[PDB]
Amino acid sequence: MCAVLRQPKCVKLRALHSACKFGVAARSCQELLRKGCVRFQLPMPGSRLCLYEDGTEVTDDCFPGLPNDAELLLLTAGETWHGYVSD
Amino acid sequence: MELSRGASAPDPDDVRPLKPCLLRRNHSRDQHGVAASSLEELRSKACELLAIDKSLTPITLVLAEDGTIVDDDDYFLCLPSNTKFVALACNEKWTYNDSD
Repeated sequence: MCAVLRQPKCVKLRALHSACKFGVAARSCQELLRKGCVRFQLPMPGSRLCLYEDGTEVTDDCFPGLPNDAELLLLTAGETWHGYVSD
Repeated sequence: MELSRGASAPDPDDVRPLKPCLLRRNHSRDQHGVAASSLEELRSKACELLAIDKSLTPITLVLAEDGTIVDDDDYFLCLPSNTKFVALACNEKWTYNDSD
């Protein structure tokens, strides 16, 4: 199944201790998941991501649910992102 | 080219209509207007304009405004025909420096 999208999605791959991120887009939520795991070395199964807005776990099934440039933070199966706290 | 091409037939007109980005090399407050559609086109221009030797690659294009690394070619063509692209040939100072 190759669902044809209307426009290339957009997201920002930000790491936790990298002090930087990887802005990249694509017409396939899955395609982005790979490039991110290739530049950050983070497999989908043994490694996922979490919205940097509220620490929302994101993967290849809940990534497209986010708008364009989705703050995708790096999160392996072991650490969790507290979430943009205001304390 | 007179063939009516505004949406029908492949080779659309909005296929990266040249993106005149402004490349800048750290240690030198000098921006350069470079018309490039796909990243490959921009990168090269930044190499001949900033002299990014191939020994400094992989180069890192981080936006001077935000600093997001642009190591792709599907999200850096959205900005208007003009953006501050800080070229970092694995040497130029980064646009972050713990500046959170």
